[PDB]
Amino acid sequence: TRFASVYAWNRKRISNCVADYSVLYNSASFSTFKCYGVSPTKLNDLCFT
Amino acid sequence: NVYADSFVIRGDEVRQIAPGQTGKIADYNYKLPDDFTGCVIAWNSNNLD
Ligand SMILES: CCCCC/C=C\C/C=C\CCCCCCCC(=O)O
Repeated sequence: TRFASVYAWNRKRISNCVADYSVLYNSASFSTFKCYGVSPTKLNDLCFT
Repeated sequence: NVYADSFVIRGDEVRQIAPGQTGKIADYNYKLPDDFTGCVIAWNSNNLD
């Protein structure tokens, strides 16, 4: 509902779940989306630490 | 061997028209090859559509 300020930004941990971003295809559209150490087309076959 | 392909999408999905992209349009609607040779053109059409 409400986000944090840039100078006092927030940080929360994600663990013990399944990353399936297809559920965002009908609710949210993103103007910017860039990844750095991995390819966007390989995210479905990986695990994250 | 020249071909010209045309369609209409929304504004923030224009970034998905690239060889190695993921998302709603790059997955189920229109995909480009990795060894692509060509040019990609877009422009706003809020007056017409
Ligand atoms: C808050 C949950 C975090 C998700 C779990 C962590 C990493 C999963 C791997 C990559 C992040 C998915 C990006 C989702 C946005 C892309 C949507 C799109 O395709 O346009």
